[PDB]
Formats: sequence, structure tokens, C-alpha cells
Amino acid sequence: GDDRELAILATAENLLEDRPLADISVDDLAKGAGISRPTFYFYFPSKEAVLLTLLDRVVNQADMALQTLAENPADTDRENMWRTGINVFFETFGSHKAVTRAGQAARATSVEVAELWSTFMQKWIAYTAAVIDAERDRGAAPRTLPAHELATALNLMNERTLFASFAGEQPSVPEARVLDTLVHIWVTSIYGEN
Amino acid sequence: GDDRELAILATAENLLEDRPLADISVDDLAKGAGISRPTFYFYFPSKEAVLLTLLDRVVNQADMALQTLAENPADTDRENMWRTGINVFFETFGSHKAVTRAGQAARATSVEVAELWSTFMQKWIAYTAAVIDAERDRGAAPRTLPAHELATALNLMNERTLFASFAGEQPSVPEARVLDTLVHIWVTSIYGEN
Ligand SMILES: O=C(Cc1cccs1)N1CCC(c2nc(-c3cccs3)no2)CC1
Ligand SMILES: O=C(Cc1cccs1)N1CCC(c2nc(-c3cccs3)no2)CC1
Repeated sequence: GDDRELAILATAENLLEDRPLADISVDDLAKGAGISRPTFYFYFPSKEAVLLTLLDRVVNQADMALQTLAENPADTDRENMWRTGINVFFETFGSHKAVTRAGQAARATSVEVAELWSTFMQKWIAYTAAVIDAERDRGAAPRTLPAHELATALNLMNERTLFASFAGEQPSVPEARVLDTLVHIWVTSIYGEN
Repeated sequence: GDDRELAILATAENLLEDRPLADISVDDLAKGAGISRPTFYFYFPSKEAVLLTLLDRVVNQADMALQTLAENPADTDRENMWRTGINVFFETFGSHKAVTRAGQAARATSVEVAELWSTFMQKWIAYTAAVIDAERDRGAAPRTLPAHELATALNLMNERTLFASFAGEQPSVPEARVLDTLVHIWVTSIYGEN
């Protein structure tokens, strides 16, 4: 049941490291999970549905980590505050590169994946805008751009930049430099008067 | 010849406003261009090849505009300098939304489109890094992040942010706000000490 479902998910994540979803068959997933093809269909309608579930788990893992971080007052300087927050995503997605990559590609062909991604981006944007708003209320950040618009561009930068780095795209920021790069751009853009 | 090729390209751009490339047939393109299906194949191997040519034209149009801007000394303040440069892309791609959108989607399925996009991004990144380098050499910008890494993240932000805006994605910065948004983030990140 749950163990059979978990074995399917684990197999899918494992095979995605090696090849794209299109190059993975239901037969591959069932065999890896130690089940027959018909029993696979009991747990999932398609290999696409398996990817959706994997992505859902990873996105919720990131979201929960951000919540935990948020629940702390975490006595710190402003640059470190944003660094720890960006790090949640760098580490969570960076620890699930195959799922991240496959998940992003599926946005084009799956309305469900597209909606899932959109939902969490909206959530993460709203949270960053709320923190920017709090910083401004405190007198720590200047009232420059609309906070929500600023948050949107910064989050979209992170999406494109982190994922290009993890995939080793040309061009991309080296994975070992991407955290410092994004932190600099967040801190200067949020706190910079100009 | 050239007029028949131009009519094919014009028809493709026109139909792409209404539907995705997959929903456009060779028959559709030939009919719009006032030619037969077999004569279409004289000019292009596929509808995919037509999209590549459209994208190539748009990307070169943007690149040439940037070059012209660069050839000016254009006596200005630093914020306006970057604004005029980002505007080249906002206007060029914003004037060819259908081609931009279709072109970006084709990155996933066409190595030729993927390479074309990569080539020009690399070029635009190198140019921005060179300008940042010049600014630092002049004493106008502080020596913070590696210039090329900074340029990479900023250009990737522009790619994701402009294209989400043009497509009206959820989430996206409103098209009427995206230029000011990106300019703020460029100027604060390039000139900000912190
Ligand atoms: O990187 C992202 C989100 C991403 C989107 C796509 C890839 S990564 N974020 C969103 C949330 C943002 C944030 N941190 C915080 C913090 C609160 C307390 C410490 S950090 N609030 O918002 C950090 C960076
Ligand atoms: O927006 C972009 C490139 C894009 C990439 C993807 C979408 S838009 N750029 C790249 C070049 C950058 C630049 N401007 C300049 C200028 C020289 C002189 C005036 S502006 N140098 O580099 C402006 C912004």
C-alpha cells in the first residue's frame, strides 16, 4: 500500500537521475518497485502522475522548511536572514535535482504541474512581499518599488537562476556561486535606496 | 523566392498569435503564403524550421539594437543608461510576443532553438559584464560580486521576468510595471555597496 506507493516514488526519483520521464516506462517503475504493471495502475494512472506526486512532495518540503524558519525570530543581521531563507530552496531543490528538472519540464505539458508550481510561487512571493513590508514598517528598508512586484521579480530570478545552475545550463551561475549571487541581488534590491 | 519566404514567415508569425505551433499545419502556412504545400517544402523542411527562422530574426533585431545603443556614448545618468538597454529587449521582444512565446517553448524540443537562445544569452551576458567592468574601472560601481556571475543572474532574471509578463503568467509582474521593476534591481545590484 503505502510501502508499494513509496517504492514507486523512490524508483521514479532514482530513474529520473539517469534519463527523462519519456525514456522511463511504467514497466521500469513497476519492476523497480517490485510490483506488476497492473498493480502500478492501482496506485497511479500514469508515469506523469508519479512525477506530479514527487514534485508535490519536494515543493511542500521546501514550503515547510520556510515556515519553520519563519516561526523562529532567529536573531540575525538582514543579509543573513535572506541568505538562510534562499538557502532553504537551494538545499531542498538542490537535493532533488532530478525531480526539480523533470518537474520544471512538465510545466509545459501538464496543467496539474503548471498549477502546482504557480500555486507555490504565488505563496512564496506573498511571503517575501510580507517580509519586505515588515522591513519597511520597521524603518529598515526604504519604500522604493511596490513590494509585491519586487518580490515577484526576485522569486522569478531565483526560479530561473537556481534551476539553470542545477542543470549546468549554458549560461548559468556555477552552483558553488549561486547562493552568494542571489543573496547579493536580494539584499541590494530590498535595502538599496539607489 | 524571397517574397515567398517572407510571406511564409509573416503567415507563421500571424497564426502564432492565435494558437501554438502544434495547432498550425504546413497547409495553414502554405495557404496564408499563397503557395502550395510542396512549394512550402522548397523554402522550409518543417514548421519547426519556420519558427527557428522567426526567432533568429527577432533575436538578431534585439542584438543589433543593443549594438547601436552601445555605439553611442549617449551622455546620460547610470540608471537611464541601463534603462535604455533593458528597454531594447522589452520593446523588441514585447513587439513580437507570439514569436517570443513559441520560441521559448521550442527550447525544450529543438536543439537548434536551444543553441540559438544559449548563444545570444551568452553574448548579452558578456556585454553586460563588460559594462559592469567598465563602471568599476571608472570608480562608478563597487567591486562586489564577480561581474560575469552578477551579469548572468541579472540576464536570467530578465529572461524569466519579461517572458512571464508578456505571457500574462500567474505569477508575473504587470507588463506596465516590468521595466521599472527590472531597472531598479539592476541599478541597486550593480551600484549597491550593500
Ligand atoms: O528562493 C525563494 C523561492 C524560490 C522560488 C523558486 C526557486 S527558489 N525564496 C522565497 C521565500 C524567501 C523568504 N525568506 C523569508 C524569510 C523569513 C525569515 C527568514 S527568511 N521570507 O521570504 C526566500 C527566498
Ligand atoms: O535585458 C537584457 C537581455 C535579456 C535577456 C533575456 C531577456 S532580455 N539586457 C542585456 C544587455 C544589457 C546591457 N545594456 C548595455 C548598455 C550599453 C549601453 C547602454 S545600455 N549593456 O548591456 C541590457 C539588458
